[PDB]
Amino acid sequence: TCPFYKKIPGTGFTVDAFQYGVVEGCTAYFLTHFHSDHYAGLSKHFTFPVYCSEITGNLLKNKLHVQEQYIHPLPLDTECIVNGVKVVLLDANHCPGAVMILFYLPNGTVILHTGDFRADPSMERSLLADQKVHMLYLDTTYCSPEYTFPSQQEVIRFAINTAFEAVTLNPHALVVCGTYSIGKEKVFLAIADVLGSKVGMSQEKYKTLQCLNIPEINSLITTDMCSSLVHLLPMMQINFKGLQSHLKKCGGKYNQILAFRPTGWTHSNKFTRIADVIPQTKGNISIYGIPYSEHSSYLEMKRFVQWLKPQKIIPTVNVGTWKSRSTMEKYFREWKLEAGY
Ligand code: NI
Repeated sequence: TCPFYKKIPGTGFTVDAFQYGVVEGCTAYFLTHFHSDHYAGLSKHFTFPVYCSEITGNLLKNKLHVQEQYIHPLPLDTECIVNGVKVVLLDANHCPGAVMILFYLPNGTVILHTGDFRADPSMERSLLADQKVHMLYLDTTYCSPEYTFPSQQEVIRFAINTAFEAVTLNPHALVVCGTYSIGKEKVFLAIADVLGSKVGMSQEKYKTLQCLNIPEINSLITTDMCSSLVHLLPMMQINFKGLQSHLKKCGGKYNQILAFRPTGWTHSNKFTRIADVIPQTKGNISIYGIPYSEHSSYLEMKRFVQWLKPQKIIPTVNVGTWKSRSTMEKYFREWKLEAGY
């Protein structure tokens, strides 16, 4: 059965609710982004209308084989009418094609559902600026002050400088980057760009990236591994055993691996500046964990919410435990008293 925090009251609508079978009363299923925890349940046999971005719709059609007649892509930043209700999709600063949804209810209530997001001050000048929001369905992934991490730009700077140094020192070093879902493409694209290489990957991953509307993508990626010195592999294989094995397969073209694991937050964030990050090393293989987040930090989330001044907040992440729920509710109250709404 569908939880309450996936239902939009006063509508026939649900958000990211594909794993409950037919939800009673649902006339239209929204999908915020193409991440498995959110799309779980969709397939070629799904027969209800799915509303989403152009990019999520490309992935539904090509990767999950959803039939085209049930895919309803909407433009961003544009007022659209769905089953008689005005809606707007806004960029979520998450993975490619990820959206926030604004719903203008028939009775005058305005609801913002953030999907998964990384809050940014640029959102303060989108269509949110123009009107009041009553209820906020909020991505609370990192809702606790211990969750600090650098900007995406600082992290990419570190990665580019690190890769360029290593390969200029040793022209026979291979760079590997871990992946398991869409998102975080900047990591591997910025590194291949500084090295003058395309990025090499499996056919299944190339197919996924070809759905993303990234400009000049045919220029940046390839399935010919032999021609590339930046390789993508599954995240599970970014360990000393799995990297050793991959190096065997390259046939003596290379004698060293420098690998990157873009994680979210890790506890080494509470002690270490990005500048000071060091790898784990075994022989001719080094592994960097880099804190490239596509969710809000605590301070970014706080700022967004204190700017929006919602009347009610409904968390969508960390809702399973009472300790989590109580922690989150205390921070919402702090924020409201400090800003005075
Ligand atoms: Ni996500």
